[PDB]
Amino acid sequence: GDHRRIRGPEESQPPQLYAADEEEAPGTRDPTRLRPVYARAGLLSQAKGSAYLEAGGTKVLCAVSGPRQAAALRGRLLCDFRRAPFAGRRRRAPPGGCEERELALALQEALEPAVRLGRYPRAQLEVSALLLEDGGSALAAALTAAALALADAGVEMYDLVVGCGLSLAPGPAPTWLLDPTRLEEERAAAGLTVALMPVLNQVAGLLGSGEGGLTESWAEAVRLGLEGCQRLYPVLQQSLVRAARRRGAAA
Amino acid sequence: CSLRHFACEQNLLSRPDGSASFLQGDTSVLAGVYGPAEVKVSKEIFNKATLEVILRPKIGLPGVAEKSRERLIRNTCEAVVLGTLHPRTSITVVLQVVSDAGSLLACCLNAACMALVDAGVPMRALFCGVACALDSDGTLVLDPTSKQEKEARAVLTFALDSVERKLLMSSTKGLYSDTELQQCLAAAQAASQHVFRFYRESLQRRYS
Amino acid sequence: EPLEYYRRFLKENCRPDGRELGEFRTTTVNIGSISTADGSALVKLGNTTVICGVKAEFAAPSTDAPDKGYVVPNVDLPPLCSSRFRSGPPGEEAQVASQFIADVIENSQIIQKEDLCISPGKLVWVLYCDLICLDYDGNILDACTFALLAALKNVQLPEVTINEETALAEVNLKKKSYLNIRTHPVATSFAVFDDTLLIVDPTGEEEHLATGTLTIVMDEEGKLCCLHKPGGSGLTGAKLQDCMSRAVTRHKEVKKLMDEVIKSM
Amino acid sequence: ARAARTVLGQVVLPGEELLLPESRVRVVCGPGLRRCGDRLLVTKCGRLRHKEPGSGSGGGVYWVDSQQKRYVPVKGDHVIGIVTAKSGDIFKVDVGGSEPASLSYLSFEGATKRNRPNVQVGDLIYGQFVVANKDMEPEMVCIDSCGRANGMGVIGQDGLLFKVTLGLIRKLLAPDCEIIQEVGKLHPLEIVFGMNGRIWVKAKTIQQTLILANILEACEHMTSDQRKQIFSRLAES
Amino acid sequence: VRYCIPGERLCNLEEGSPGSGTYTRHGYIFSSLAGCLMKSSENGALPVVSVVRETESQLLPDVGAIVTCKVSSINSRFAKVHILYVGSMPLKNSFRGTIRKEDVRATEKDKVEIYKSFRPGDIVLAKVISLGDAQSNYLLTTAENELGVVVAHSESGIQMVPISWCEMQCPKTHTKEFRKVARV
Amino acid sequence: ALAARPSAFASTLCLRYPRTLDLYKTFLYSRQVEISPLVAITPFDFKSASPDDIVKANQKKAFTRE
Amino acid sequence: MKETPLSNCERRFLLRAIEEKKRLDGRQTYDYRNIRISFGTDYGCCIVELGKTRVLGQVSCELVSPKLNRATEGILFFNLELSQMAAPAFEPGRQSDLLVKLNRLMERCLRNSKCIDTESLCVVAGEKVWQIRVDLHLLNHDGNIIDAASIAAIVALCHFRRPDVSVQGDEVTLYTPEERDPVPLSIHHMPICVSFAFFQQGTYLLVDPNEREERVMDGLLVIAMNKHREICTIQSSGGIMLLKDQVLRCSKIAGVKVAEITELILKALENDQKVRKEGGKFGFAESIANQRITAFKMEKAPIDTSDVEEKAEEIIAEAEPPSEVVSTPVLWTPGTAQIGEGVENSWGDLEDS
Amino acid sequence: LELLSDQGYRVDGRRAGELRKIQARMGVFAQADGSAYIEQGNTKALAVVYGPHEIRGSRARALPDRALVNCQYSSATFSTGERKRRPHGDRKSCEMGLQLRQTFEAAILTQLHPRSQIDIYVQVLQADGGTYAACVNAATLAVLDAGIPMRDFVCACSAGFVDGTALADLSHVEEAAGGPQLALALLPASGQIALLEMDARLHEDHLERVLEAAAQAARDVHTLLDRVVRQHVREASILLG
Repeated sequence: GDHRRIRGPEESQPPQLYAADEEEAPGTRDPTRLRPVYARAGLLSQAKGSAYLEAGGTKVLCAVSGPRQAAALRGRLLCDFRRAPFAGRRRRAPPGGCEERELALALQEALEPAVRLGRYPRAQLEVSALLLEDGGSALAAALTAAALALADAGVEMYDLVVGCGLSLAPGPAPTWLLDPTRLEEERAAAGLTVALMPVLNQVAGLLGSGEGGLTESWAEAVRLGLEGCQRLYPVLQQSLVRAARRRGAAA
Repeated sequence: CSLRHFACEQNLLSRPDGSASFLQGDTSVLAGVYGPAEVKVSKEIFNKATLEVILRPKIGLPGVAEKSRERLIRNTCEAVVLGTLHPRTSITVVLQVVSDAGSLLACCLNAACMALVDAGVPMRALFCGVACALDSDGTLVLDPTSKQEKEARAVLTFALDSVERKLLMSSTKGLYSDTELQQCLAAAQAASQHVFRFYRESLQRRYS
Repeated sequence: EPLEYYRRFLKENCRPDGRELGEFRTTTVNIGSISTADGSALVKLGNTTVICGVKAEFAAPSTDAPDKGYVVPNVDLPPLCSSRFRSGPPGEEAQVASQFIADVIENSQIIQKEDLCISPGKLVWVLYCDLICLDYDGNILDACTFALLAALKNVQLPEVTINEETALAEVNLKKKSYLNIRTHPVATSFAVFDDTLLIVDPTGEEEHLATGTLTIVMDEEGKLCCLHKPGGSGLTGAKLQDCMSRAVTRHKEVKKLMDEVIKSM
Repeated sequence: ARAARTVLGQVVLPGEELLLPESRVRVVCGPGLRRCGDRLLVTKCGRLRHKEPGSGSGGGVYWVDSQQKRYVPVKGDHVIGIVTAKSGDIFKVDVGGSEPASLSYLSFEGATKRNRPNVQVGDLIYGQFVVANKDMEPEMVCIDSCGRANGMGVIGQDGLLFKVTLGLIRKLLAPDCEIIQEVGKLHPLEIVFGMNGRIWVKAKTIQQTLILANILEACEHMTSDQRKQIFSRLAES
Repeated sequence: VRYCIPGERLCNLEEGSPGSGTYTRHGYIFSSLAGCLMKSSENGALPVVSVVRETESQLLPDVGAIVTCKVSSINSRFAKVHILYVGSMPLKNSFRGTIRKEDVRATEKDKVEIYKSFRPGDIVLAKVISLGDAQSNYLLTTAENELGVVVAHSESGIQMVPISWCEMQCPKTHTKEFRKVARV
Repeated sequence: ALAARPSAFASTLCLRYPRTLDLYKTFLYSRQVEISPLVAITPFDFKSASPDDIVKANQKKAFTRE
Repeated sequence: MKETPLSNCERRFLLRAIEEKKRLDGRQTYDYRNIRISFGTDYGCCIVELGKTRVLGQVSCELVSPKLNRATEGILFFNLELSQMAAPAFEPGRQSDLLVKLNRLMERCLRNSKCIDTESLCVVAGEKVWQIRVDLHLLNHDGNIIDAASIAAIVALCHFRRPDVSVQGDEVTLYTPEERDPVPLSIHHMPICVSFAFFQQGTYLLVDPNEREERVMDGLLVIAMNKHREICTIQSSGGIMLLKDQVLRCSKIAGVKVAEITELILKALENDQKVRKEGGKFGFAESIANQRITAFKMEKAPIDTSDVEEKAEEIIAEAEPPSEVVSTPVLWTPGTAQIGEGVENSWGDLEDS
Repeated sequence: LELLSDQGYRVDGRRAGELRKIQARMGVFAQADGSAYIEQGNTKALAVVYGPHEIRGSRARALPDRALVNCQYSSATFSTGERKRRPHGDRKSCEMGLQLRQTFEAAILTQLHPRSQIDIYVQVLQADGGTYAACVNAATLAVLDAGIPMRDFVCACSAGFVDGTALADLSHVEEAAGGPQLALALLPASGQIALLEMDARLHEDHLERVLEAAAQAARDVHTLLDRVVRQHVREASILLG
């Protein structure tokens, strides 16, 4: 198979497809609540800028490398999204995946509307994000963390990027929920993730697909996503304050 | 303990700068070296050269194991090659396995040493290859064969200098204690004195 | 400047880390945090952070000996842990860091593949242990090994029973067993300076300026598994005997670590 | 640890050490030797040789002589090279080393901004070096020290250029060498040697050029007397 | 004292002016970094408000800047270098450069042989003049009395000392060599 | 919008790694191991000609071209 | 790195020669460079030398399950490869437009000619059957790589010897050279390639050209034709524009030459079998020329293994024992413990809040 | 299975020395610098070329004496009965495109565009029978559409040999039967051959007859494509004025 790795069995069916325990029932909640979030900046020591984001069952680590050599008059922004194999129900192929490339592009088309590349001619920035655990809304964490990393690494941006997530209940009276989990996401019909700049009041990225076809549900999904991005901001406000207080006090 | 049949041939191929086939018993390895030549700008280093080592097996395609055994040979040649005399150039050593009968890494190191010497590369001291394989009881055997290698519980291979007989390279297979590690190191130090005599006798005869 | 500056601390006998040239960094671990994996453990070594995870699946036994369950290790070095790694296929350093662990797993005989089979010749368990480095400061092969050994002490498998007429596999997810571990191989790395100086627990800058490297792994009964010397200056029997005297204490320290963390549950 | 002046004409090996005569002397070590302390170290195989002309003075250089193919430029050697490019106002030429050399349009005899010489791409030139240190691409001029080209410049119109090892070139370029006289006794010839491992030959008949090309590469071996006369007689035909 | 995040309301356009690393919009002054709030009153009132981290891990070179470098290779008509320090501070990575045969002396003259000016292994002080092409990217210059090689290195590994404007001598073996000595 | 308290994995991932007698004895450095310069003038204070400056001021003052 | 360039004197020299119909190394137009074969010790291994080119061939078989469809045959891989040592230019991933035409030439010749009998290489159907896999390597490039590679593959395939099995009822069993004697293969015919080069727009041709003659030529014509009188492949390539009488002349030439080459190959294989059966010594070792300066022979040698016990004993005895400062583990909360200089506080809390 | 009845008729109803029906077109695309479209029998091909331009990448890979011809090959995933999707790494496309580059480096009079590239693309929409000759003819027509000078009008056709007779313009059913297939690339005015191919066994006495039948079938393709070119040029001459 692969000549750059250790070869094992040719085929391997995971025991979930043989799991004799039938799928359970998620439950119910209040759709006007947010999972408590803890944010830390400046984690890694050998990286120019890094951040680690954890909230509930989600574990994502983001690090930012500095500008390197090689729309010029402007600098590029390389991106790379990759998630840990030990995340989720099943294992994943190390070489890659179409899902990883789609989410990498959904990240790239969302963090460039914030930084001003008209200050780095002929240079380029590389951003790497890693998901240690998938326990809820993921794209609402790969955006917040990769923006926090950029802000702690001293690159010039117009504003931050704060993400959120939503999902649609499958009942006869569906209602959108805020910060869904895997028990509330694999049983859902549609999902929406928004990327809002809280001060400039401009939507940075949008993505959504599913079974909701009336153009009156998406207005609430969008505007509660905007309320989520305006309610997650203060924690990231005090996180960069503490990060800069410690970095400056370290001199 | 007794080293098995030894053989060597020099200047086989006409295209390279120096060629040397070294077969010890049934196993055999062929090697050739191109002298200091131009190097890609993206890999060049100032005040030093750059060493490239590639090994080709007979069955399959090289994988992680063969490059992991390429690192040892490159980091062994790096300690005996005076790169400072030739900066902004490249020296490459390639080893080819023709036949395998046991103790292949030692014969590859000896092939590399004889190919570098024939190719005319500045050297600080020559190096040798000796492999030990103690049996299930503790009876040491030097330069073993794959028949004895399959039953044996531990195989060790060492590379030794040609000046004060220190230790350069060490790759070990199997589990053991330190006492027989010391006794196989001493056996290797005793064994290299005949291989170095083969080097000296071969080069004294070559310039007759 | 480069060599002389460091030798000022060497002659001073206090390297810039603030260490006595014969002591290790601070070590701390956590186990049982990733709940989507069979077993996991986080190892911190004063930087040089490494995390491991174990997943168990089913696979067909090999054609030669149909009584063995595979175990496949892999070590990955993403371009975020350091700044010299570039994206693409895995590089030489991560591949060697994986072949070394595979060799340790084989020679050390820590596990026996005959303990993973359910019914001989049809299906066997397979363990996928993948290591991802979160920080590269030096002494990679020591913390990767400790992360793997710590992880293997937490993986637990469920009792599987196969029917006769149905002949399928019914997993009993309530009663979950443990794994049988025989030995405890712990590695130790030395960095040799120009021709005579040996230090313990080196750093990336020191490895950048050093002229060699040695690694030794010991069992719990004073038996050597592998003697990894990639090459360099050259050593003597006396120096190796000096290294193993320190390695015995290091092994006792590590074995006390594992013997204490597991009891605390 | 043996001593010099005792092991002359003896095959040595890398890593060996030898003692120069006692009162440190300023004799410079040659290609395959390096001076450490008050001793000499051997880095190349070969045979020790010592050359002091006629007197009890210095008068003397230590250099081993071996057999090899790869060439390293040495200042003051006659090297045949092949033009490769015409970039700018220079002439990049391939001599056989790690980097190509560099001519100039005015380096030829009587060359100016107007009467430039005709040099194409892929032509062989006879010329000498003036800078061959390991700090820059080697550079060669192609007329003379004074300025009168003594046979230098672009040579070769109806001959054959082949390649031999450095040993045969060293053997032929000797003041007590009878190879060329006897080889030219059979077939009249004219040769232009090159210290990079290249030779230009031109016999009368194409058959003779083939024979000289093949039989000159084998003259490093097959020692004279018991062997050379019979080989010459056999090839007479 | 208080720190910043790369956006917040700071001042009006009448109550001060934007400084370094800041931007303005809709009559307000907005932050663009995460450093510290410094307001240089200077003289004439209306301080030029700006935010500076004051811990530079990396900094992009500019059209005009003083940089400390390290030669990688030399050619008969140019000399590739490696930028090592941007003025004072250490640099985490290394860029590339090229010194053409017009920037050696402060006259842009003929002659000026490159070979004996910038021997490899030295450390030089130079100034950029441009953002360069894709072949040569920064186009550094040394056309000044204060620019040139500052700390050389001997043939056999000994720290060198300046001896003249054009000539250098070995201290150990008393060997003579040529450089381009810069003012201390 | 309430922020929360950390847990083990995070509080160990965020670790800052920053004479007291003698231990680890075998690993000390003492146990394991003429120059007449006649130096020239130490700097060259550039007190002398510095040709570039010469040629510039020379021609500007001279301003003759004959 | 690249290859030395070609001058404008060598082109002229080769072309005045070729016009005059005399070549450098003496051999006339319709000649081969003489051949020299050498056999390993384990079956299916040989070294052929055509002039100064070398190729190493080695056959090896292995037992797999036979895909889906074609349930009563076996598969036959091939993989040519070009070794960096063959010539300076060859580089692992920078010569990808010669490898393809070479692998193709080899595969079309060997697999479409139907000379190997892949019918009788089954054990069961739908179940395990033998999958052979030929392997050739180029060692030294001196022109005419494909003639040498073809002769090498032929000899390597005509010298292999499989394992052998017992099948009766519904039960398998696998033997070994001591339990049962290895078995030969079945080879219908022997397809052997021939190459021709054309010079100055087809006016002249030269049989078996080498690498210099290869850089002064327009295009190449290869004609693979097995024994008897049966052509099996042709592939014109390069820069050539050919006539129709010339193809026939070439076919005649290839017929004659393959006759002679098959004579040589058969004689060499017979002699080798006779040697192996007499009971003498064979192998790569007993092939090194002894009338030559670069060969030396030494029988075995106990070196002196009389002292190792004493040295090891004194070394173990003469060094400092492990020390005795034992460290203590600290417990924070089940799951995490720390050893080393430790941290001052129990854990951080409200450090910045 | 009968591939030649006693009366002499093939499976599809044509005799030994009979070609299929061709139906061409010139000037299919607008953005490109040339185009063509040919359907030889039941095989649908397509070709697009791009005129001499600046060398892409500018990695000093030019030839100071002539131009650089670069030809590719691709194939739709619905071109045969089974899907048989392939990645863009297969060695069949590279070798056929290498024979295409070989024949067009010999047919085109290339020593008139120093430091220039010629990009040739061929797309097969349905493959049934000889694909090589359909691609060669479609790219000859596309190159003519682009106005690139050439020595002659290169055309290719195949042949075979069954039961002592020589066929012409073999189909996939006849090709997948283990016979001595054979293909040329002919220049009609001189009779020269730019490329020659064959496979499977065949005695030497019938090579002259298979080659002659193939050359004759190529000369028969020449006239049919010549009338298409003449009608196109007369069309544009009529349009102009």
